Amino acid sequence: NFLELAESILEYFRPYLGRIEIMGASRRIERIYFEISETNRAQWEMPQ
Amino acid sequence: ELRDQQEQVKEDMETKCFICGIGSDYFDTTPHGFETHTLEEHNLANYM
Amino acid sequence: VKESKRQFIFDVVNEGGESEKMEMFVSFCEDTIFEMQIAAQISEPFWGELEVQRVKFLNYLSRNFYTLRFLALFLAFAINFILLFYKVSDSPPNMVYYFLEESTGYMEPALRCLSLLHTLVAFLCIIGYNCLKVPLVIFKREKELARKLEFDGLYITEQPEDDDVKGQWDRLVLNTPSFPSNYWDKFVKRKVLDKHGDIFGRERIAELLGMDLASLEITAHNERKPDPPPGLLTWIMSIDVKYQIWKFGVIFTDNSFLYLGWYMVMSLLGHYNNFFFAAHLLDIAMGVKTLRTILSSVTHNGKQLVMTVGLLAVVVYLYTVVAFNFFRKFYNKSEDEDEPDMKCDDMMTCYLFHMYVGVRAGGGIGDEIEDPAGDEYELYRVVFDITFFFFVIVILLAIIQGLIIDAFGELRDQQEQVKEDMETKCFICGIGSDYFDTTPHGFETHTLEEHNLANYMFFLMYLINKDETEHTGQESYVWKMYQERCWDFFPAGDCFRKQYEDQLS
Amino acid sequence: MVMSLLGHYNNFFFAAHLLDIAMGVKTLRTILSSVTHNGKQLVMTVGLLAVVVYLYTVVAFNFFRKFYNKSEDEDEPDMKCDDMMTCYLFHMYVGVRAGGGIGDEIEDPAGDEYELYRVVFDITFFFFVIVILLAIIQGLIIDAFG
Ligand SMILES: CCCCCCCC/C=C\CCCCCCCC(=O)OC[C@H](COP(=O)(O)OCC[N+](C)(C)C)OC(=O)CCCCCCC/C=C\CCCCCCCC
Ligand SMILES: CCCCCCCC/C=C\CCCCCCCC(=O)OC[C@H](COP(=O)(O)OCC[N+](C)(C)C)OC(=O)CCCCCCC/C=C\CCCCCCCC
Ligand SMILES: CCCCCCCC/C=C\CCCCCCCC(=O)OC[C@H](COP(=O)(O)OCC[N+](C)(C)C)OC(=O)CCCCCCC/C=C\CCCCCCCC
Ligand SMILES: CCCCCCCC/C=C\CCCCCCCC(=O)OC[C@H](COP(=O)(O)OCC[N+](C)(C)C)OC(=O)CCCCCCC/C=C\CCCCCCCC
Ligand SMILES: Nc1ncnc2c1ncn2[C@@H]1O[C@H](COP(=O)(O)OP(=O)(O)OP(=O)(O)O)[C@@H](O)[C@H]1O
Ligand SMILES: Nc1ncnc2c1ncn2[C@@H]1O[C@H](COP(=O)(O)OP(=O)(O)OP(=O)(O)O)[C@@H](O)[C@H]1O
Ligand SMILES: CCC(C)(C)C(=O)O[C@H]1C[C@@H](C)C=C2C=C[C@H](C)[C@H](CC[C@@H]3C[C@@H](O)CC(=O)O3)[C@H]21
Ligand SMILES: CCC(C)(C)C(=O)O[C@H]1C[C@@H](C)C=C2C=C[C@H](C)[C@H](CC[C@@H]3C[C@@H](O)CC(=O)O3)[C@H]21
Ligand SMILES: CCC(C)(C)C(=O)O[C@H]1C[C@@H](C)C=C2C=C[C@H](C)[C@H](CC[C@@H]3C[C@@H](O)CC(=O)O3)[C@H]21
Ligand SMILES: Cn1c(=O)c2c(ncn2C)n(C)c1=O
Ligand SMILES: [Ca+2]
Ligand SMILES: [Zn+2]
Ligand SMILES: [Zn+2]
Repeated sequence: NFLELAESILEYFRPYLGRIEIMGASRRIERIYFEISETNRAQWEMPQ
Repeated sequence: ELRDQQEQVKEDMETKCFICGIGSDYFDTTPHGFETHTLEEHNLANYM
Repeated sequence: VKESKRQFIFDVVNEGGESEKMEMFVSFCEDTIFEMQIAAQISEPFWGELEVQRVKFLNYLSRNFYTLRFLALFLAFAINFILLFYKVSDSPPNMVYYFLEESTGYMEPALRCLSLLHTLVAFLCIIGYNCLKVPLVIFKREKELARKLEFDGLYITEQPEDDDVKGQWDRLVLNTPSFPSNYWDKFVKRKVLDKHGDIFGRERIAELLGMDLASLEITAHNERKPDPPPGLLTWIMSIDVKYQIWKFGVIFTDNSFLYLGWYMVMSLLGHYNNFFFAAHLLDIAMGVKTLRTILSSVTHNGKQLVMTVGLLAVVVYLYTVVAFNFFRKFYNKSEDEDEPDMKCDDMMTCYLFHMYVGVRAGGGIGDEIEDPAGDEYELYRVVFDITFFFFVIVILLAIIQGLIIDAFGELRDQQEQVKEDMETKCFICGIGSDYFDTTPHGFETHTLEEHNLANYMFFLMYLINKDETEHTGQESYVWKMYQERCWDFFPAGDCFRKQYEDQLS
Repeated sequence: MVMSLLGHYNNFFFAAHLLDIAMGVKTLRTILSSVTHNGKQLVMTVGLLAVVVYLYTVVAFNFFRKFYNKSEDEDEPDMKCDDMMTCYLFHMYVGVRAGGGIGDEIEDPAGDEYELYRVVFDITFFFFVIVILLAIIQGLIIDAFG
């Protein structure tokens, strides 16, 4: 229910929510969430 | 041989995760599992 | 329909993504349903009688469209066989006379009859195409436009790219009263208004789509059945000029229609000069399947072949520059010592000479220029000739031949890949045969009785034909997903056997 | 057996039995399977070559008739393109076998008002008939091997 109510916020921040997986200190795979900057994404998408 | 190299690169990228190396067959047990994995879980752009 | 299915399977397996596979499959199902309706319409059983005869005649042409094409090919071959007997003379059977030289005396009347028949058959082929294939072209164009309107806001939220000629041309049909003429959905305009009306403006959307908001409520309010007679005046009043212009643009941009039109033009020209009928011999490429496949080997790497010819031109130009600056004395092509004929006393002539003679010579330009033995530049000349031979004659031509051979190999590889994919994996769920074959003939049973794509097409047809108030729960679920264009109901990576592995064991 | 009986009539009919090597030797049978695997495509390619040469013959018969004189004697010319049948035979028999195409065997176009037309004619004949179609045949054989 909370996710459905936050649909608009999640949609708005979708391009800026970076998600990766690492092998952490626990010896388990962990998901990491971070912020991707607009400038960083634009530069990444530059054709060169 | 050059055509074979190009085809091999294409097939490798489309049948295996570039980061963890697990094949698509495993991920596709879930609907569009490989696409979801390579776009939202192990995206090399996300690692950069 | 079987040929269409094979073509679709080939296209999906080769140039297709797993993400859009089901979208393309549903699109193919829609096109096949429309084609089935066309086939049913054309199937064999003053204004009224004329209409009856006209419809029967057009149905006959549509039914025998391919037979007419083969007949045109045969007529072209017969005409050219006759042409083989032509002869030229300075006196009637300084201007020259062309006439057939045959003993019977019947070929010339036969030539006239065959030429007239060929032109007639070409015209009939155009009509048959316009009645049999154009409807699907318009159906596909309208379907794509409607989807791009409703689900992408192509002309509401976004705009064409100023180079998408199709997008720019489709702007002409948006406000026409009869936009969805072949596409089944006759309420796309209402759906678009309801979807984008609030954020873009209901009046603005109504203006864009040529809708009358006020009267469109009245239509729902009550039932109005008009009484249009067969009057030509009424037919004129019914004509929608803007939609017709858009349709004619689409048709005259369609490739096959243009091919048939140029065929007809070429036949008409053949009536002006019989030798223009030779152009219709090229029809074999389009007609015969084996020849089309063979020619695909050349056309597959056509861009590379053209680039290779350009590179050859550049290399020959460099050799021409060297020859023009250093080896001019060797390019005399006249035996008469009084009047020499120097082929490299100007760059244009030298370049033409090189490209025309040296490239065609077996041993290169050294075969056709003067012998260098005894000259102070003898070693320079032999290096020149040997390098020309090895770079232009041995390597570049080898590049062309290798391009053709690689095209053959790649096309065979594509066919084999499609065959192997179909025989080793389910087209719907994607599970491999290895899993299913744990049961005897498990893969065959699965692909014939469980995940048959023909059965999915039949289910779509059945859902369309069945009343909605009679739908079962599962039928209603799938119908709603179809209307929303959600393809989640298709099993992907899962199956009944996988779901109930232990229970079924 | 029939061919042997004929060989008794004329000894040279015994030469036909040399073709038996194809059926007898296994290696030769495998080699010949490379040619016969794409035999339909090879025949179709030869037919396409015939059609293309016919188109070139039509163009030559209508425009380049003056260049097809094969007689040195100025008294008695021997025109090879004063009728379509003769021109087609000439093209298919000489131009296809020529290393550089029909331009090797027809008169030099230099100095004529149609010089550029003639060089385009010869170059396109060389590239389409000599370079590409024969390359198609060789590629068919190679693909059969593979
Ligand atoms: C587009 C590339 C070429 C296409 C082939 C033919 C051109 C067709 C198209 C377009 C432009 C034509 C516009 C002008 C129309 C007038 C035609 C013309 O100007 O008529 C000149 C001569 C025919 O002489 P005439 O008028 O005195 O006839 C006797 C008639 N009376 C006695 C009344 C004078 O025209 C002739 O030579 C006709 C016979 C020889 C021409 C070659 C045609 C058939 C040969 C091979 C197949 C076609 C080539 C394949 C190329 C494919 C690669 C694209
Ligand atoms: C990639 C495929 C395309 C390549 C095409 C060529 C490949 C095969 C070629 C050639 C071998 C022959 C070399 C050229 C002949 C040189 C003769 C020589 O050396 O006599 C010394 C000359 C004579 O003096 P001059 O004043 O009377 O004539 C100059 C004044 N004029 C031009 C106004 C008359 O003096 C000089 O020019 C000094 C030298 C000038 C500078 C060197 C440029 C020479 C041209 C090409 C060299 C590259 C080819 C060799 C590489 C082969 C592997 C592909
Ligand atoms: C079916 C395609 C051709 C098959 C090859 C041979 C034809 C065999 C078949 C069938 C039709 C024959 C029906 C007529 C039978 C009579 C034979 C004949 O009419 O006899 C004419 C000449 C021999 O002269 P003579 O009668 O005066 O002998 C002296 C005898 N006295 C002195 C009594 C006159 O016949 C000669 O020239 C015999 C020697 C030269 C002919 C070539 C045979 C061997 C050469 C190469 C291998 C075969 C060709 C391979 C083709 C494969 C692709 C299908
Ligand atoms: C696919 C492989 C097969 C293709 C075979 C050909 C490929 C290479 C070919 C040819 C280049 C030469 C073009 C033909 C020479 C035209 C000369 C010209 O233009 O002189 C203007 C003429 C002279 O007027 P006239 O009344 O004295 O002669 C006509 C009256 N008669 C025929 C009764 C004598 O007037 C006219 O005919 C106006 C022009 C007539 C309509 C154009 C048809 C010309 C024939 C072929 C054009 C297509 C080849 C070019 C494409 C190359 C890429 C493959
Ligand atoms: N770890 C991974 N990260 C990203 N893509 C991966 C990964 N593993 C496999 N792939 C595959 O690599 C391909 C990447 O697609 P692609 O490079 O075309 O995407 P893009 O961002 O649109 O870029 P471009 O259009 O420039 O190629 C996809 O097939 C994806 O499935
Ligand atoms: N979901 C699927 N539905 C149907 N066939 C499938 C499916 N997945 C894989 N296949 C394979 O596709 C091939 C279909 O066979 P095919 O098209 O030859 O049958 P058909 O109905 O006789 O038609 P046609 O003779 O016109 O080819 C078979 O190998 C079948 O195993
Ligand atoms: C009569 C037999 C045909 C094949 C139509 C023909 O003549 O074709 C060539 C050869 C030459 C003899 C004369 C030609 C005259 C004008 C056009 C350019 C035409 C090609 C048709 C184009 C290109 C196609 O690829 C598809 C398409 O849309 O129309 C062309
Ligand atoms: C010294 C012995 C030779 C044989 C000349 C040598 O070494 O190479 C030859 C043959 C081959 C192996 C490679 C060569 C390529 C380019 C050079 C320029 C050279 C030509 C020498 C020029 C030609 C005339 O001007 C006379 C002269 O002396 O200079 C040639
Ligand atoms: C304008 C400069 C040239 C060089 C003529 C040009 O542009 O193309 C050439 C060379 C190559 C690049 C492509 C060509 C193919 C076909 C055309 C018809 C053309 C021949 C021109 C005809 C021949 C004579 O009738 C004389 C004349 O003027 O017209 C030719
Ligand atoms: C999805 N869909 C169709 O695909 C369809 C149709 N009528 C014809 N087709 C082809 N209807 C009503 C429909 O809803
Ligand atoms: Ca009910
Ligand atoms: Zn991974
Ligand atoms: Zn399945």
